[PDB]
Amino acid sequence: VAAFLKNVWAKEPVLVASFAIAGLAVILPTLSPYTKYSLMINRATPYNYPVPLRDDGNMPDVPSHPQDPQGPSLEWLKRL
Amino acid sequence: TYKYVNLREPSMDMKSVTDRAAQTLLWTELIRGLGMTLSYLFREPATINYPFEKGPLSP
Repeated sequence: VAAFLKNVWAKEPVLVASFAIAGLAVILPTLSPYTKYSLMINRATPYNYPVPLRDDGNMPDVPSHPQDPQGPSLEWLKRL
Repeated sequence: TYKYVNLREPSMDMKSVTDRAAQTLLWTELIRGLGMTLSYLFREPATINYPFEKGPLSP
């Protein structure tokens, strides 16, 4: 079966190259950590309006000032 | 006498197939050969302007 890759690649060299692109395409999205950066950006794109809520006692976090360090940090991308 | 033309068995080894695989897949044939032998356009057109120019003859 070791020459089976060398008696068809010298016989029909078209679909042999297709199966190699069938390979190396399913496997790699589960491999490199550049994915889940695809997920963090695609969720952090603001379409709609972020409506604020009503305070009653608490206040667990996030006061009215927008430029305060009160929310998350997606600002790694601008530094990236 | 003889001559046996177009009578040659293939190579069939590890490396020489890569010369026959790059031929079909990436077309190192048909452009180096047939795109250069056409151009070859810069030669002078050998045309006789018949009402003015005339060709050779014999006595």
